[PDB]
Amino acid sequence: MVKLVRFLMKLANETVQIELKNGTVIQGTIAGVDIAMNTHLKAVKLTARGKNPVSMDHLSVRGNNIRYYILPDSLNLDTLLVDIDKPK
Amino acid sequence: KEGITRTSNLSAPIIQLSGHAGEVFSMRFSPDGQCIASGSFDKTIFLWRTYDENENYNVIAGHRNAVLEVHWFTDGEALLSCSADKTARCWDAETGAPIKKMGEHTAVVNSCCPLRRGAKVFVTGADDSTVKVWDMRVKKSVHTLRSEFPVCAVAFADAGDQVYSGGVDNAIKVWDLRRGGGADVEPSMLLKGHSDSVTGLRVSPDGGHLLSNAMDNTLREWDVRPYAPPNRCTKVFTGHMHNFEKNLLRCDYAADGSKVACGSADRMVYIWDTSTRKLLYKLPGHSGSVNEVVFHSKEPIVASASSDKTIFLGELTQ
Amino acid sequence: LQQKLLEEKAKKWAQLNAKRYGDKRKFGFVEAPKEDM
Amino acid sequence: AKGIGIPVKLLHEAEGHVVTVELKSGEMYRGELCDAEDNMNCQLKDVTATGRDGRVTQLAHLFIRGSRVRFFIIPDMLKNAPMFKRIDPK
Amino acid sequence: SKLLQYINFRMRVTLVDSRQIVGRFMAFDRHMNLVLGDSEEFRRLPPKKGKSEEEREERRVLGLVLLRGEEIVSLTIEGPPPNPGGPGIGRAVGRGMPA
RNA sequence: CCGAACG
RNA sequence: GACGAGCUGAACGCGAAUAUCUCUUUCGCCUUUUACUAAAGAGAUCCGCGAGUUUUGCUCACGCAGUCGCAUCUUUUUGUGGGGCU
Ligand SMILES: [Mg+2]
Ligand SMILES: [Mg+2]
Repeated sequence: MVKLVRFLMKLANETVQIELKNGTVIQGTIAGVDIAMNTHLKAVKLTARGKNPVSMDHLSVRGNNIRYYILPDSLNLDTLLVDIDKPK
Repeated sequence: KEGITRTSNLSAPIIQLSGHAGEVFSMRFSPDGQCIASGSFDKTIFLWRTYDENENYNVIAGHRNAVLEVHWFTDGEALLSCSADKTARCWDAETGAPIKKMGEHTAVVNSCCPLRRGAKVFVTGADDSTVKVWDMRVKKSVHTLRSEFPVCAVAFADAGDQVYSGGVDNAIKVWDLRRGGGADVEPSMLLKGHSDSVTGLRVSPDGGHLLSNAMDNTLREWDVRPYAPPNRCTKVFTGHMHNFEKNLLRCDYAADGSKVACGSADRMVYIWDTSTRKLLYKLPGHSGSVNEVVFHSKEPIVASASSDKTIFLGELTQ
Repeated sequence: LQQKLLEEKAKKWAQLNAKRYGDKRKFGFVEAPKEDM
Repeated sequence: AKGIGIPVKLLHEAEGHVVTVELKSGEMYRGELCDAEDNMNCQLKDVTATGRDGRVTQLAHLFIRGSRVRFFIIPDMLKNAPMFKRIDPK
Repeated sequence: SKLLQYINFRMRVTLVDSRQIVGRFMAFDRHMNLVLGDSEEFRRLPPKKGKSEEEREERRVLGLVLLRGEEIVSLTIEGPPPNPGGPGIGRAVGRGMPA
C-alpha cells in the first residue's frame, strides 16, 4: 500500500485539474479515485491539445495516462496526510 | 319503467360498497373521479373503481389501527392515510406499496389535509393539541404548532400559506405557517360561534369559504377572506346530528359549491343547498353514523361512508 | 372553557379516543387462549 | 475462474470463431482464434494481415502478444454470452 | 466501481494515438478492459481549411469490440442507453326507509 | 376357518 | 449492504404410519336381515401432518455493529520518449 494513491482516493468531491500524458487539460470534480489511480470526475471541462474546450457532465480517466493532478489551493493537506500510515 | 333521467354512468343510481370489516371513517374520490379510497376502522384502505364493476381492486394494509382520514394527492396516484396508530402514511395507489410513513405524533392522528396547489405538503392535527405541517421530500416535519386541546379537524387553505384547525376548545383557529418558524406561535384568526367541538373542515372550491361541522349539531360557514366583516360567520345549517359516538363527522362541498354534504350520527346523508341554506337531500339507508360524505369530482354523484362497514355510492335527481 | 371546563372536556375526549382505539379494542385483536385450571 | 473478469472469458468463449485483432501499431488481423491467455496472448489461424499501408497478406497461423494488442472485434453472435444476458436488466 | 452505473450506457473512448471509439457498454474488467457493443471508429483526419472539423472525421464501423486498458486514456458518456383484487363487492341496493 | 342379534 | 420459542387463527398441500365406512359388482358363509368373508372397481371419512405473517401470550434479545454512497522488473495501473515526409 503506497502513500500516495492512499492520499488520492480521498480526493472525493474535489474540484481539481489534471494534466494528461499527451498534453490534454481537464478541470472537473473528483467523484472517485481508485487503487489503480483511475479517476471518475464530475462537473468537468476537457480541452484537448490545441483544441477548444468541451464540457462534460461526467468523465472517466485512466490512472496510467494521468500526467499529474492540480489540487486546490484551499487544501488542508495535513488533514488528509494523517492516517496514510494507518493500515485498515 | 320509471325512467327518471339517469345522471351518471353507474349501473344503478344507488350503489352500496361492501367488503370492509370495520367502521368506515373517511373516504375520498380520485381527482379524476374514477377511484375510491375508503379507510376503515379495520386499519385498511379499499381502492374501488367508480364505474363498470365497482371493483375493490386493491386492499392496502400497513396501519396497525383504524385509518381515520384519507385524502388523495393532487395527481391521484399517491395517497395520504392518517390513523389512530399515531402514524400517517404515503402510499402509491397503482402499486400497493407504502412510500413514506411518518409517525411523529404522540397520539391519534385524527385529521389531515394535503395541499392542493404547490408542493407535496399536508397538514395533520392529532390528539396532542399540535397541528403539524409535513413536506413530502424531507423526513423531518417542516412545521409544528401547539394548541392546548386535542386537534380534531385540520385543513390546508386553497392558496397554501395558512392552516385551519378546529377542536374541543370551542373555537376554530387559522394559523400562518410562514409567519411562524418558531415553536410557540400564537393564532392568527379565532372563528367563534360553534358552541362545542368542531369535527370536520372543508376548504371551498374557490378558497374563500371554510365549512365546519360541529357536535354543536350545526354546520357553520365562515369566510376566510383577509378582508371580512368583524364576524366572519356567514351561514348556519341545521338538520344533522351528533351523539355520544363523537365520531369524526366531516364536511364536503359539491365540486361546484352548490351543495354541502354532511355526515351525521342519525345515519342520514345530509345535502343542503348552500344558497337557501336548506335541505336538498336527506338520504336514508345507512345503519351506522355517517362519518364522511364525498361529492364526485365531475358529476353530481354523492358517495357516503358510515360506521356500518359500507359505503353508499349514488347520484342525485331533481 | 377557560380551563374551568375545557380541562375535563379535553381530558374526556382524550380518554375516549384512547379507549376507542385501544389494543384490547382494535380490530385484529384475538383474546388469549384459555389457561389451565 | 475466481479473480478473473468477464471480458477475458468472453475472449475464451470466442474460441473456434473468426475474429479481428487491432494492435497498437494499427494493422488488422482476421483469423480463427485457437485459444488465448490470461495475458491476452492469442493464437489465430487462417490469418488475413491488413498492414498500415493497406497491405493484404496471407499468414497460416498467428500468435499475438496481448499487451501488443489494442482491441478485438468479435461476432455479436457471441455477444449473447451468459454474462451479457445475466447482467442485463430484463 | 461507479462504471457499474455505466453498463448499457452509450460511451465514447479516446485512444493514446487519439483515435475515437463510440459504442455501448457491456462488461468491464479490472484492467480497464471494456466491452463495446455497436462500436465505430471515428479517426480525426487533419483539418483542411474551408471545412468543418465536425463533418469529415473518418467513421469506420467496427462492430462488437473489446478494449484493453493499457491504451485506454479517457472515457465519456455519449448518450442515454438506446432503446390484487381485494375482498370488496359492490351490489345494487335501494336505500331502506323508516316510517 | 373360528360369533352375536332377530325372526 | 442485517435477528424466535409456544397457541389459535392462515389459505394453500399428502417422508411413514392406517383404520373405518358407503356405493356398483362378483365370490363365500347361507333360511331371512343385520353382522361377516375375499376379489374387482368407484367413492368418503377418521386420526394426524409442512411452509409461508397473524399476531395473542416471551419468560429472550440487541445497533461506531459483523458489511457502508488485487497496492513498484520481460504479460497488464508506473506506457518509449523526440522529429518529420503526403
Ligand atoms: Mg320376515
Ligand atoms: Mg313373526
